[PDB]
Amino acid sequence: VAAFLKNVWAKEPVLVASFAIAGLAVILPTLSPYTKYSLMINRATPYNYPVPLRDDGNMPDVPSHPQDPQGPSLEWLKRL
Amino acid sequence: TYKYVNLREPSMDMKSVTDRAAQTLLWTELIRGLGMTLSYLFREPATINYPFEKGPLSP
Repeated sequence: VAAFLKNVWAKEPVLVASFAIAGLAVILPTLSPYTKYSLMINRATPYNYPVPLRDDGNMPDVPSHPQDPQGPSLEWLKRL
Repeated sequence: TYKYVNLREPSMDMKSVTDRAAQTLLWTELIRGLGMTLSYLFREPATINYPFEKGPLSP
């Protein structure tokens, strides 16, 4: 079966190259950590309006000032 | 006498197939050969302007 890759690649060299692109395409999205950066950006794109809520006692976090360090940090991308 | 033309068995080894695989897949044939032998356009057109120019003859 070791020459089976060398008696068809010298016989029909078209679909042999297709199966190699069938390979190396399913496997790699589960491999490199550049994915889940695809997920963090695609969720952090603001379409709609972020409506604020009503305070009653608490206040667990996030006061009215927008430029305060009160929310998350997606600002790694601008530094990236 | 003889001559046996177009009578040659293939190579069939590890490396020489890569010369026959790059031929079909990436077309190192048909452009180096047939795109250069056409151009070859810069030669002078050998045309006789018949009402003015005339060709050779014999006595």
